[PDB]
Amino acid sequence: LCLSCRGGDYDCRVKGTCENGKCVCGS
Repeated sequence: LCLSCRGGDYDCRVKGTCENGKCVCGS
């Protein structure tokens, strides 16, 4: 889950990992 970071679509921000201000919804 990404809150204090920028990322793609909401769905991507939910299942994404929040790292270094960036949301990563992948592997």
